[PDB]
Amino acid sequence: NDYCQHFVDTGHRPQNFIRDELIRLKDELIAKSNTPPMYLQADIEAFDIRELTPKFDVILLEPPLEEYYREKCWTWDDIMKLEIDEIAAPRSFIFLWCGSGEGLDLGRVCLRKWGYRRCEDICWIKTNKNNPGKTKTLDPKAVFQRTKEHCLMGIKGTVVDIDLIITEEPEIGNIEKPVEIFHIIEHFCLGRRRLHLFGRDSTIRPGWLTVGPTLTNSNYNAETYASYFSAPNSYLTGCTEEIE
Amino acid sequence: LFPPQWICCDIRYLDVSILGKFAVVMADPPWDIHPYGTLTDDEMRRLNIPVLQDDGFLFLWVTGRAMELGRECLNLWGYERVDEIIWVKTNQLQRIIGHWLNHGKEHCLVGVKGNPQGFNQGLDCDVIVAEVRSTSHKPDEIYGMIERLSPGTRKIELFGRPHNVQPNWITLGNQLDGIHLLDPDVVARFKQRYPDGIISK
Ligand SMILES: CC1(C)CCN(Cc2ccc(C(=O)NC[C@]3(O)CCCN(c4cc(NCc5ccccc5)ncn4)C3)cc2)CC1
Repeated sequence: NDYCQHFVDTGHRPQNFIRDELIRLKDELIAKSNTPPMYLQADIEAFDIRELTPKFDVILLEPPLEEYYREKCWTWDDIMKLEIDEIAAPRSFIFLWCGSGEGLDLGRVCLRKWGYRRCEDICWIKTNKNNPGKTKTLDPKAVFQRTKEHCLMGIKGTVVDIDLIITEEPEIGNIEKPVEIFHIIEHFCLGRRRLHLFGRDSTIRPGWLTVGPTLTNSNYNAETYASYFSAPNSYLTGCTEEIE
Repeated sequence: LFPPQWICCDIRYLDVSILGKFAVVMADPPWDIHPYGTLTDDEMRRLNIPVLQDDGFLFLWVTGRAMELGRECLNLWGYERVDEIIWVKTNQLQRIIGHWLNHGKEHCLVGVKGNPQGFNQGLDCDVIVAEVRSTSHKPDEIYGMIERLSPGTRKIELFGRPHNVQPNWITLGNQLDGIHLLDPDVVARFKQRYPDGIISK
C-alpha cells in the first residue's frame, strides 16, 4: 500500500518495489557508426577548453561534486565558470550530472549561461535492497532522505527511453554514474561528436572523446579526431549506415 | 480546527491574510504550459504566498517549463529550494507507467522559509512510488509524509479538489463545494472580511 510508510517502518526505499520489440538493430548501427574511443588527460581548470575541436554535438559533463564524497572536488562556482558555449556546436545537447542538492538549481543556471534550455530531467533512482539498515547522513538543509541524483538535458539551436534510471546504490566512495545514461544519450541519435568532461579511465567508450584530470593515458589528436567527421560523414546521426 | 476545512474561491482574488499562518503550504498550480482555470505566469508570481507562513515548508508541484517557472516563483515568494520529491507513477502491479523521453515521474519542489523548528526532517525519502489515479490526481502518500514531517500543525493546500480535503488542512480551489470553516479564528476573520459571504475581485 503506502511504500512511504513502509520505508519509515523498515528502511526499504519505495523504489525497491518497482518491478520491470527490437531496439537492438539500432544499437548495432550505433556500434558500427562509433568513432574509435579517444581520450585526453587534462586539468580542466587550467586547460583552455578551446583546444578541444571540433565543436561537439553532445556534451556529457560530470564534475566531481563534494556531495559525492561522504568518505579535488569542483564547486558550482568552478563549474559555472567553464566556457562550455565555446565548444558546443550551434545545434547541440548537454547532459549535466547535478547531484541532489543545490546543483538542481545551479545546474539550471549553468545550462542557461551556456545557451541551452532544459528539455528533460533524468532521475537516477537508487535502491537499497542490499542495505535496508544503512540510514543516510542528511545535508543540513535536507528535509528528506536523498535517494536519487539528477542529470539535466539541455538543447541549443533548433531541434524510446524513459526519464528514469533505477540501480542499486553504489558502495560508499564509488562516484560512478550508471552507464545507462550513455545508452539514453546514444539512442537519441544526436550526432557523432560526443565529449565527456570529467570522465575517467573507467568511463572511456567507443564513440566518445573523454577528457579528465585522472586519465592515466591520452591518445587525443585534434586533427585525427576531426578526420572522423570530414566529408562525407559530416552530418551522420550515429544511428545510420556508414557511407560506402 | 482539526477536521477538513475548505473555501471554494478564485485563489487570485481571495484575501488569504484572513487564514493565518501555516507550518506547511502545498500548491498544485494550473501552470500556463498548455485550459480553463489556467493562471498566467504573472498571476502566479503575484499570488500572495508570502503572507501564509513565517517558518515552514512549501511543496510546489511542477512539470515541463514550470520546473523553471516554479523555481522562480519559489524564490520570488521568499523560499529557498532545499529538496525535490519525485513521484514514480506505477500501475497496480508496481510497473512504471517532454518530446525526447517518455515521462515516468512527476516533480514536487520543496522550499523552506525562515528557520522551521521541531520538524521531523529525514524520516521519509524523496521518492514516492504510488499508483496513478484520475487525471492530475496527486498521490495521497504526500499527506502522510507531510504529517510525519510536521504532525498536528496547520496546513494549507492551494488549487486542491474535493478529494484533497484532509484533517489539519484548509483546502482552496474553485471546484470545491462552498465554504466549510470550523477554526473560530478563521471564521471570525472571514465574516469580518466577507460579511456577505462573497469573494470578488
Ligand atoms: C499530477 C499532478 C501532481 C497533479 C496535476 N498537476 C496539474 C493539475 C491539474 C489539475 C488541477 C485541478 O483540477 N485543480 C482544481 C482547480 O479547480 C482546477 C481549475 C483551476 N483551479 C483554480 C483556479 C483559480 N483561479 C484561476 C481561474 C482562471 C480562469 C477562470 C477561473 C479561475 N482559483 C482556484 N482554483 C484549480 C490541479 C493541478 C500536475 C501534477
